[PDB]
Amino acid sequence: QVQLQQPGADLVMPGAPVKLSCLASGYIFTSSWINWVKQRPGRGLEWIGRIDPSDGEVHYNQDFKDKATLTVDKSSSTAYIQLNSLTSEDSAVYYCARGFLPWFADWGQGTLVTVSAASTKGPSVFPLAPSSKSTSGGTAALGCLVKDYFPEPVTVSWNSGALTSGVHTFPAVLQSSGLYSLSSVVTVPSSSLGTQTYICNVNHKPSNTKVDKKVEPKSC
Amino acid sequence: NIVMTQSPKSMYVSIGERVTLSCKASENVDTYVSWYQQKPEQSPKLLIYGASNRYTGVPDRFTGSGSATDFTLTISSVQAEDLADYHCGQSYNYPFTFGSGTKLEIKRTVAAPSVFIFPPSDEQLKSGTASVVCLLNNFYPREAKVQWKVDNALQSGNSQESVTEQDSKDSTYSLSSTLTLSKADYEKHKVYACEVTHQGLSSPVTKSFNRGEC
Repeated sequence: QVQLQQPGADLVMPGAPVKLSCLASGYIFTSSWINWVKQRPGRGLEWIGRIDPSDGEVHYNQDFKDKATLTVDKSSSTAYIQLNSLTSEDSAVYYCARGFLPWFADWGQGTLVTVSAASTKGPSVFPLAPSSKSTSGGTAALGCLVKDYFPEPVTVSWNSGALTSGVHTFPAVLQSSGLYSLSSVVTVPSSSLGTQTYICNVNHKPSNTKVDKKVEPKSC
Repeated sequence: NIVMTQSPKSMYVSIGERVTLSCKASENVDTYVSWYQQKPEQSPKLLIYGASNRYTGVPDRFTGSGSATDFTLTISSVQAEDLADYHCGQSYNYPFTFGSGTKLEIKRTVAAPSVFIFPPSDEQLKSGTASVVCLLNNFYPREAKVQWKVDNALQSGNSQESVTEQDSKDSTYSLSSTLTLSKADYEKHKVYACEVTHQGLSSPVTKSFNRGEC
């Protein structure tokens, strides 16, 4: 059961050092070398380094040499990396893998590092009013636009979870503002738009937002 | 330094069919390329180490082969599990390097998308903005296109779409191209169109809307 995990995540403004962590669950935190790998959102894995939990021998990728520094711990069996002065182009998931042989056998859940100088703020829910004009073909679409919020995430349920069919809760996109924008759409019977009531449930937790906008047909 | 390259970037397979992913080292890496399987939520997993070695706990269903500059991971028969992301690695020269990777997605029959246009709401307007959201519903394949048109003028750099992954049930995508402009720049025009071009559509469809009427 020799697993070596890492922390859940964290957010920090630009130009700010950070210190992640690893583990040792059984063999010997001297035995192998730990590897650090930077996987940026929608990109191939990238190599950072290796430290030997004894001599402390360190091998850094030549691109991260002067940025991150592989610290270690033979007392507490843990490995640490430290990125000094990180930019918005440093924000990606980081892993540490126990290199069995020259290859990374066991890994450890990724620590997400978001780098942003935005301040926590609550979203704004706007009605994506009923599309049943020529779109009256049996089903009509409607949704909720959850604008400008930081950070993530912001769950979106329709009717407290009663309606879980046809609902799309698209991926939130960062804007030029540093504030995110999400959007949830549920396609539903042109008829029912009256025969039934639709309500979206946005809930951004950090700002402590929990709005319950109700979307209904537009008055032309 | 030692550039690893995968191909394709993303391939569509049918459940239960032998598939072959590619990898080519920049320089000879002598049987050092290993393979990792990674599902969205998960961190990578070593399935193949050495050039061809089914790492402890890998199903026989997965086999490897290669020598100097060319490698391939062959899933002998896809399944619900197998559909994920694969990366080609290396560890024979510092620094070690990975290939961009290649996603595995299920195949099905073309599906023309369903487009809906939504005029911004008044509350959004009063505060200074105007986000007009175009909706392309349940299409296939992923390869789509939304063309915004204000008063016949082609916009540019002022809209931002977002696509979902394959629906767990019907295995179809979805996309939302949002167009935002100040409540003033908005009120300067009357017609807002959304021209969607897909390979399921005979010609491109266009949802339009006029401020005031309907």
